[PDB]
Amino acid sequence: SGFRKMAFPSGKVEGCMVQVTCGTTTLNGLWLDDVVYCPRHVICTSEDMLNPNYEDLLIRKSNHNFLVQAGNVQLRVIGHSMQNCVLKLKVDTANPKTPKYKFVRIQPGQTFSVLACYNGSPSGVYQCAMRPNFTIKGSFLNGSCGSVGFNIDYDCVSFCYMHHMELPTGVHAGTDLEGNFYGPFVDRQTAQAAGTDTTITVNVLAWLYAAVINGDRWFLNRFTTTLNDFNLVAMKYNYEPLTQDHVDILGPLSAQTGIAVLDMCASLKELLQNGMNGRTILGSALLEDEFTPFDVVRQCSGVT
Amino acid sequence: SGFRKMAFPSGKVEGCMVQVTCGTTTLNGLWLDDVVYCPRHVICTSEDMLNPNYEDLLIRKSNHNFLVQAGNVQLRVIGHSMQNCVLKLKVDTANPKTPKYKFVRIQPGQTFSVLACYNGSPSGVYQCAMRPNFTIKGSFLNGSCGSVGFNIDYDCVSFCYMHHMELPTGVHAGTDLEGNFYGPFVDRQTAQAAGTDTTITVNVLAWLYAAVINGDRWFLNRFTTTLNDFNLVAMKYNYEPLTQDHVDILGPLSAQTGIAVLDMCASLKELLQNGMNGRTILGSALLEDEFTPFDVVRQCSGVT
Ligand SMILES: OC[C@H]1CN(Cc2ccccc2)CCO1
Ligand SMILES: OC[C@H]1CN(Cc2ccccc2)CCO1
Repeated sequence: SGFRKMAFPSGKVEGCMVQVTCGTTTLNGLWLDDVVYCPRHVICTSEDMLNPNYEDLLIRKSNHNFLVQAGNVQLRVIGHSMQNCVLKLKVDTANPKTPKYKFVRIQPGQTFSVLACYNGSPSGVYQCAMRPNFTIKGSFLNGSCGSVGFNIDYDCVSFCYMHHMELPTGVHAGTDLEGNFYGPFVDRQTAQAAGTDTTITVNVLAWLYAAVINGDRWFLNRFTTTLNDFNLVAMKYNYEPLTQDHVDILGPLSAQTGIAVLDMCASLKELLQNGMNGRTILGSALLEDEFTPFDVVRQCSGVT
Repeated sequence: SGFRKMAFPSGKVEGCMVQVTCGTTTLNGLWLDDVVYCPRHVICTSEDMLNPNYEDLLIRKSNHNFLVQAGNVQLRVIGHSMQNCVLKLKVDTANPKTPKYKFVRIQPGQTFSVLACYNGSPSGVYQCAMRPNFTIKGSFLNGSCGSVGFNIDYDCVSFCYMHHMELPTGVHAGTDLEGNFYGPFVDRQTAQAAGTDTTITVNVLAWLYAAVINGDRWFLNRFTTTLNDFNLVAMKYNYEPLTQDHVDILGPLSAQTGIAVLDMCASLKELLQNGMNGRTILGSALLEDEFTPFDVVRQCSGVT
């Protein structure tokens, strides 16, 4: 019993982290097979960052300008290319610790673990969600760029995120491993405002199921509702709309607890309208939205 | 910027986890050099667990009764001994992935990462505190016993916890790596009640400092207090007493933010007395006590 915000074991990703230096900028790279992936802004002076022309900046750069260090050994760069907002540095040595991996672009609401790194060295691991506004609420200091987000299915690391940017509001923006930003953000030091940070409704419902499973039941009410009625209340409270897709995904949690999804929706509705009245659920005073239904099933079933 | 509940990178500990089977009981072992450490209750039938005599149960056990598997390879057990509530199984092979390590007994309030394992396989990592009542609020299903708690100082893993028990209240109890329980708990399926789960005051103060550092300042008040006045309020709210030792440990956070410790104490006092009035601090609706001052400095400074 018990329910924790839990990251994937990070060992398989620790084995992939390298330091990338271009001139006076150092940040993190991901070393998979004989390619090192890093944010293209590695080539920028924080002066360049105001209005960078990356193609023009790149002309000035050779393989030998990219310094790649894995532990305290230097990798030989034998090629470099730009793909969207990432550089791929071809190195002469395949990473001997390359795990099975995929690059996936996740959807808003999906959770992943971040291995926070400085100078190619891991400092910590935490669990995130891609916010509905395509930001993440990370913990990232200068030098943390190229830190990656990932899921693990058994022995396969799915890389979903690379850290690029802190917005003036101190929330975070980055790319998939093809170098495409999540949301409308660009790798430029300019005014970039995030949209509404709404709550991931399907994730809240999953975590209410996790609470019931773990004995926290005080909030279960006598009511039910409809998707349309619930969605009216959701919108009023900056909750994302619940679809029949979300209801389907919650099916297994509904099955295990015998609480119909629409009943749990009506319980959520009363919590929104009545508040927590100073009570907690799974040791939280607010409704947690950084567990997916898959996450709740995984942790409640003990998947390795 | 940003502040996350962050575990240590778990790779160094993933490399230490093995499966231990005695008869029909399987749980986790820690393989360091040529010794595998596991909970002694591995030798119990859940029938034995009601009133086990471990010394008498152990007489019935030989080296060959302990089945140790690291990946899908079996280790040869060439010796076994009981030390307090753990078994040490001597194996014929030194773990080639043994990191530099120490066994430390932590104090209540100290934080550590848990690598949750089933069948010797890692499922997740999360950050804990040893509660003032010597319990932890973990996430542990059947098969998770022998999962360990640890801190990392650069390249040295300090093992502080091994999981043994869930109390009837669904909180967790375990040992240091010498097999000595934290708190008054025993490895027996009997009524064992925890004491008061009080808040770790020094940790709350550290996390209020982390909030200020990260731009959350709405709660900073115009007041100060004394250790004695603050402690009167602390006791009333099931907060642990603050000592001059705690004030000293917060010195660096006081220095960086220019907020005297006793001023931050008076801010905490008003939050206890007035509540959060529906506001959040670092995205929490309650006062977080699972970051130490050391943790706040580490994460706010980017230690690897
Ligand atoms: O009123 C309805 C809710 C959901 N929101 C949709 C939304 C979708 C994507 C990203 C941000 C926001 C708007 C604001 O509040
Ligand atoms: O009234 C004072 C506070 C602190 N408590 C001390 C305490 C110390 C250790 C373990 C549990 C509890 C008692 C209860 O509330």
